[PDB]
Amino acid sequence: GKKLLEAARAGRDDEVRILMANGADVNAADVVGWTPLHLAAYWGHLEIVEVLLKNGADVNAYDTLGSTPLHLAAHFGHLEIVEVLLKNGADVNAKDDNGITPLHLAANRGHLEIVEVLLKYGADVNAQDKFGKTAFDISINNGNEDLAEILQ
Amino acid sequence: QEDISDYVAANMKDAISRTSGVGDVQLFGSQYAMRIWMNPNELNKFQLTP
Amino acid sequence: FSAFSSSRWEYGSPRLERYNGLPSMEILGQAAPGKSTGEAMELMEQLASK
Repeated sequence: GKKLLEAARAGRDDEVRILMANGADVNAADVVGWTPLHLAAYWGHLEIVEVLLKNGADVNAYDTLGSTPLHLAAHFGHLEIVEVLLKNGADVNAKDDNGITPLHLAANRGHLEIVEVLLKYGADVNAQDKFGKTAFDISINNGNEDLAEILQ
Repeated sequence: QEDISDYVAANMKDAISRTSGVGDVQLFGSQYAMRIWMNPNELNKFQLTP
Repeated sequence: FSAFSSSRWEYGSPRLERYNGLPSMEILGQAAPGKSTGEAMELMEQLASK
């Protein structure tokens, strides 16, 4: 039943396929509001996100604070799962209870690839968080000029 | 020489001093540390101090 | 507190081990029936070398 969580954690593709053939809840949430998509994107498990997407997985879900799997796949450098979640249809300007899009997360960590991808897929660069900061100010503070130029 | 010193200290000195028979180890160097070099000019520019 | 703070969910260890000043992970096992311990441990070394 709820083995999907512990399976997406360890990264078990065959077992995930088995349990989903048995009819396991794909959007099974945990005490923090995370789904197998959240975990597969936090631990970099591309096969499993592909599978779950083939079986009706909500890619714009949100935990108890407002973080979609895009936030996790962008704050870690999963350049492929980003593209997957985007193609399958994901809010690229989604916000959490703090007002943070995946742009800020990919910028703080200095991931240029994911920033370019999100901007290609329609990511608002003039966004603002609960303190009024955008990705340009993030790059300024972090002293990363490559991203600063890429944002122009 | 300072990078080699840092490696010797972090990765090797402890294991050696924690070895059978060893009673002391003197490192001929020093391990890394975040040095922050101050200039009084660039500080007075901003009316700052150490 | 909500005015100057942001919140997120992360994942982190509730217990951290270290062996001789270095981080570590402990692993426990038993040699299969009809097998010694030396050979089991030799296989563990072989597996670890990879």
